[PDB]
Amino acid sequence: VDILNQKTITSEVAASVTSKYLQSTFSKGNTSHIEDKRFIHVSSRSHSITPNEILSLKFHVSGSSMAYSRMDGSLTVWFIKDASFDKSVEVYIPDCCGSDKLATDLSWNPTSLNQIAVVSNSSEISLLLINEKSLTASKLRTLSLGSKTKVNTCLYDPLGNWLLAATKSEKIYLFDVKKDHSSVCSLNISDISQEDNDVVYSLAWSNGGSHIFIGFKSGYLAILKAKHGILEVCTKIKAHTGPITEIKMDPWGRNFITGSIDGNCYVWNMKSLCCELIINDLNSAVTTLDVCHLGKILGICTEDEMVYFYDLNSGNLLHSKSLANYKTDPVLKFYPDKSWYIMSGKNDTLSNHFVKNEKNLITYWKDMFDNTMIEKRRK
Amino acid sequence: FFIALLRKSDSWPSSHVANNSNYSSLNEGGNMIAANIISFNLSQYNEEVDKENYERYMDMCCILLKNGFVNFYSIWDNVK
Amino acid sequence: KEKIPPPAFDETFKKFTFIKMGNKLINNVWKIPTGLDKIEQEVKKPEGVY
Amino acid sequence: HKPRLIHKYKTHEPFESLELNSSYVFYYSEWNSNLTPFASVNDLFENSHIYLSIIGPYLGRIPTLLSKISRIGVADIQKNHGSESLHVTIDKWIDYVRKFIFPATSLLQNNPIATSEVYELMKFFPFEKRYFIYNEMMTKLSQDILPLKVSFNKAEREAKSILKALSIDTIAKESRRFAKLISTNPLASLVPAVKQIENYDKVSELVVYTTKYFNDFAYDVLQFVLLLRLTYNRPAVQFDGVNQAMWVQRLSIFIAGLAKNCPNMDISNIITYILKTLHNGNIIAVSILKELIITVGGIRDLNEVNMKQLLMLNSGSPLKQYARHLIYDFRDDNSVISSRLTSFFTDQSAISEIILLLYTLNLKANTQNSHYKILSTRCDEMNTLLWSFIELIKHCLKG
Repeated sequence: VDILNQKTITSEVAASVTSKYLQSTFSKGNTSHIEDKRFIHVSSRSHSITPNEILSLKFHVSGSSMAYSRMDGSLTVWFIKDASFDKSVEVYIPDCCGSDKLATDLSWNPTSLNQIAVVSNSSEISLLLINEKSLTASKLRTLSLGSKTKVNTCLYDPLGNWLLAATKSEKIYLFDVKKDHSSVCSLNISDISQEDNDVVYSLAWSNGGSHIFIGFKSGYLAILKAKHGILEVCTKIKAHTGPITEIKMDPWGRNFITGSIDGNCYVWNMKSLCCELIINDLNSAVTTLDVCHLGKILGICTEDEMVYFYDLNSGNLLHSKSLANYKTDPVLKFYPDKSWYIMSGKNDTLSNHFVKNEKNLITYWKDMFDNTMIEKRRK
Repeated sequence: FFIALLRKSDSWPSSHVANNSNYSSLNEGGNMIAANIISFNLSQYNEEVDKENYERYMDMCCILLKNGFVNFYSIWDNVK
Repeated sequence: KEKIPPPAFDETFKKFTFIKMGNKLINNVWKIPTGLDKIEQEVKKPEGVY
Repeated sequence: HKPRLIHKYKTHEPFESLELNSSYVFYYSEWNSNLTPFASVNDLFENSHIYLSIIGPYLGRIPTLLSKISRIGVADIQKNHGSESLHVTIDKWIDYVRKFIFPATSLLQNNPIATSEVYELMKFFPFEKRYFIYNEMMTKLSQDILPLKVSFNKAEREAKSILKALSIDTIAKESRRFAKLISTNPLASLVPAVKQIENYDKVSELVVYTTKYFNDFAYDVLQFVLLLRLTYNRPAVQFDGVNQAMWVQRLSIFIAGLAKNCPNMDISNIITYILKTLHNGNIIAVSILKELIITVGGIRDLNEVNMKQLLMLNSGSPLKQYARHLIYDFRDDNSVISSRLTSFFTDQSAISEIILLLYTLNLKANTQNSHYKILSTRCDEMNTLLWSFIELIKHCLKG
């Protein structure tokens, strides 16, 4: 009765549907293990242990490619056109960004259909193409600048219009993308944070692509413009009492979420730039953090090795799984076009992904409605 | 439509229209026959039908208080 | 039939005290005269003591 | 690239929302036609005697409204900095923040972010008028309003339940539980915490470990509570006078443990407590300074040294540095900690005032007559304290 009373999605019938979607995605027929190279190596040593955690996992904005970089060695790039995850590895590159250092961060290109930008830890950003016919990965260029000490992070603009590479001690670089990959500006981190010797932990682009959010070690949060080439500081608020771990954005452009090393996770709205909702998560330090693409599920994963699932409008809990016997740093990641997710860690350092037959939550409620309606058209 | 219909009928207080936006005139009112039906009908909430139509009826009576159709203290004194 | 008068709102703020701190105990510690002239008249001369 | 498609519905709920594809709005759009949004600062001060006095201590149920008024205050002091109308602008914001902003902060449950926005307005105040507001809200708690009194009795009941099950194995996650209760309202929750420090041992090492998750508001209240327990009326010296007390030693290990571990903490009002109280001649001010030199500095005494070790200390050498490594005289290890402490004594301009005070207090002990053997020890104890204070001056003030 309570299904067919409301014919549009209300606040209450949405929170009861999304608690059945997360309940039915943990099942037996709705989970499959990714046939990786480490899933081959672990399954031999377990039938008959060296840890290499993953360092990044990124999705293409079309939602059709997935790349990720293990600790010791290689990049791995999967290609999914529609077949769930059993379609094709295209490439994996054992010496990807050189043969001396590691691959720390990754970013895809939103404009070009097939191009990554892998950043080492030395001083150099190597842009490389992933070939579609053959299984190879050829380079395109290699960027560098003067007074460049050690780059850690790289981010593309969500419009594909800039590139932001940052050190955690010295400086922050902008590279224009449209004309040529040329340095436009450079800002010293001591001008951003005036207090002490801070270490930049996380960064994010806004949904428009004109502001940058920077999270320090002392708990400060700086918001700084990028108009055409100028890079100046707009505000500076003190958010947490600890290092700001991760920063996310709402996909509807309403609010943004920050996490820290105390058990603390706020939801700040983007108009008035004040805190709006507080999640009471007094368990441990939040490690990873992500939202859905409809903007309703929020996945928190702390250092108690337990994952939670909240709402963004309210702050209520939907589901909770405990994964305690593993030795992972487990990574949640939601798909960008459909409402599936890929939770890392099955045995040692692995990746499973949790599927259904319906893509969204909206085409799940629309199928639950039409199955109930047949019964009321039966009586 | 509902407001512009009541302002042309002969049940609108033409000279007793006095407003609730002042501080001395929450007793000077208009149309005490409609104040006798509104406060009688906001007092009945015991059946299972008028527990569901209560939010729509109460929202309509607050548009009639903005405009000056009913006095404020004639509803506040005589409702349960 | 009761003539409602206009209400009177208080636009005045509360005034402070003569104790410049919270307690009378914490305030008493901050009234001791400190300086280099106070030690001067106490230790005055050792040969006068000797 | 295609945009997202939504569709409006008009509902009866006042607050705007957005579901998976549907957004909801209030049906009566002319709800704000009689109201007028007011002008800059002179109209806010008139219209707040009407609206904000109806919900007195209930503004803390809307924490986003308490954060908005506090940013009007910081942005008004800074733009009207000038040099002429600044002592007038601060005084106008003293009486506003104490009539109906600080009572609203006490009815808060878990908001360390709503309390940091209020304190950034109180950083512009003198510390005398900031200590007036703290004491009065522990006096008009009980004699005045009821909803504030139910809130203070809920924080004290919760702080007294954490401190009982406080063990050295549970502080992995009870450090984060305890530090949000302090960060929200410290005046209710810190006072049962320092009252359980001077009662039992082994709880100084647990509370100082929790202090890495405090905010800047709970660092300024903790200095007020420690100044409250030291001037509190109690027998400082024990009955006959052979010993001091049991609380006066447990509280000086706590103070000397905040100046070593926590670096975002100003203790420059404990130091000027020591200056004015040594002029009187005191036994609480001495036993704090004795633990500040032995713990923060690493200076140890030459009372149990061997004859082979004594010649190594005088040879100006790295043989000198190895001899301190054997008698646990860690000076060069913590040079960053000990140089921060010495700067507190220079801003008071009181390094040559401590030396002349510790000297005549050693000679004033040849005038008092209370006991016999303890006055032979107190003459020797004010000799090790003066010797070990000079050794901290020579190590830091070079040039």
